Amino acid sequence: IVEGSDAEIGMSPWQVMLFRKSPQELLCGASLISDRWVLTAAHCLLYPPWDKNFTENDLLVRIGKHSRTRYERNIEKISMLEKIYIHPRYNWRENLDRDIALMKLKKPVAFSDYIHPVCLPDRETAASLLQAGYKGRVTGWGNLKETWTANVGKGQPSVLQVVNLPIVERPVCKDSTRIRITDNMFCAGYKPDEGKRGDACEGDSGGPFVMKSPFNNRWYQMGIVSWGEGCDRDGKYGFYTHVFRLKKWIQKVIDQFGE
Amino acid sequence: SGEADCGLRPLFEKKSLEDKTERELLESYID
DNA sequence: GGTCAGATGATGGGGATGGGGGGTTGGAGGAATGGATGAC
Ligand SMILES: *[C@@H]1O[C@H](CO)[C@@H](O[C@@H]2O[C@H](CO)[C@@H](O[C@@H]3O[C@H](CO[C@H]4O[C@H](CO)[C@@H](O)[C@H](O)[C@@H]4O[C@@H]4O[C@H](CO)[C@@H](O[C@@H]5O[C@H](CO[C@]6(C(=O)O)C[C@H](O)[C@@H](NC(C)=O)[C@H]([C@H](O)[C@H](O)CO)O6)[C@H](O)[C@H](O)[C@H]5O)[C@H](O)[C@H]4NC(C)=O)[C@@H](O)[C@H](O[C@H]4O[C@H](CO)[C@@H](O)[C@H](O)[C@@H]4O)[C@@H]3O)[C@H](O)[C@H]2NC(C)=O)[C@H](O)[C@H]1NC(C)=O
Ligand SMILES: *C[C@@](*)(O)[C@H](CCCNC(N)=[NH2+])NC(=O)[C@@H]1CCCN1C(=O)[C@H](N)Cc1ccccc1
Ligand code: NA
Ligand code: NA
Repeated sequence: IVEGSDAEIGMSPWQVMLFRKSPQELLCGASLISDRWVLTAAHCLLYPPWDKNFTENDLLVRIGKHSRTRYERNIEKISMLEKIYIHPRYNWRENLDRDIALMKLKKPVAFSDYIHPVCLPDRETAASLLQAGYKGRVTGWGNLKETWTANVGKGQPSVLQVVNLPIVERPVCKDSTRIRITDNMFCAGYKPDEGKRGDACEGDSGGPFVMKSPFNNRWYQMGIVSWGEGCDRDGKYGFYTHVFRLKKWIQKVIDQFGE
Repeated sequence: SGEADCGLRPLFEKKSLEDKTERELLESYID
């Protein structure tokens, strides 16, 4: 997260950290949607152009974390993966269309103050909340800057980062990039003249773009951190997987088998 | 799976406390 | 006269784990080389 701020203890209990077993390395973010289900971006698991293609027993899942790397004793639960499900029309060849994956835990996870799932949105909540100008919230332990280029200031944060960002009209997204956009994605972040900064960076993918409904007072996951071009560049907007446009598929896997 | 109580934070909603930048989102919804 | 190889050496030293001494959680035990020293 670029231009973010340090998360308050348990202000994102659905925040899930996707971790490589060997070598130990943080890969991506994720969100807890159930006691047995975790939602992430497809490209954290499968991106052939970068020779990336993981397996259930390649990865761990750390839940209820604040501190980025060290084991938070008596707080974090580490779960293993029973099964990884990638959207079968995820398009890694072109523009990460349908950047979405589900991950089933072997055991359910005990909920706590630090662990609690986020809601998926229904037709109405989507219609109601996904409008240009409405602010959602992104979170992760991704980069604080573009690290591929020479820069100063630290590379990664030491605790979970939070930033709130406004949704952007599809005409603006469309032409802020030369990458083909899709209805299965939305873009978010301040316009240049709005004189405010913020973005998801590398390492934030799979992280939830959540919004809080003023009706039922519940937090809904509207997006998944998908892609961008640089971090926090002017006239550039973060792109998120559109969770609701893909709920039919989500529901179809989650409810496929009797728990 | 406990999905009937989602979106409600043990340390926030469940205690009628707000996070330090929560209102910022609510105020975005005004237009 | 300057290669070489165990070797003893404080010192800064967790742990699924940093800098500490509680935290969003106990209560203790502590990483992994460095450069002087006979054998030729
Ligand atoms: C990212 O990386 C991955 C690798 O990590 C890579 O994918 C790998 O690479 C190849 C894919 O292109 C592929 O290779 C093949 O492998 C063939 C053999 O594969 C099987 O081998 C062992 C077991 O023998 C397993 O470890 C493998 O996973 C695989 O098993 C099958 O996998 C399929 C596909 O996922 C499964 O089908 C699913 O089944 C579900 C239901 O399942 C059951 C069921 O009914 O309950 C499970 C049961 O156990 C089973 N019955 C029993 C008791 O055995 C039944 C049964 O299969 C049928 O039902 C009865 O007909 O199925 C659902 O249906 C679900 O929808 C479905 O997806 C399934 O678990 C399992 N069964 C099957 C179908 O076999 C080799 O044969 C092949 O070699 C060559 O042989 C050909 C014949 O001679 C030859 O003509 C040809 O030249 C072949 O090359 C080849 O080596 C790898 O297997 C594959 N790995 C994985 C994990 O899929 C990705 O591509 C990569 N991505 C990119 C793009 O980079
Ligand atoms: C996987 C995620 O950590 C990461 C997040 C990027 C978010 N950036 C901003 N500014 N919000 N995603 C990526 O890095 C993806 C996967 C690999 C390519 N990629 C990119 O975003 C590129 N930087 C641009 C791009 C390349 C190919 C296809 C689509 C986009
Ligand atoms: Na920007
Ligand atoms: Na400690």
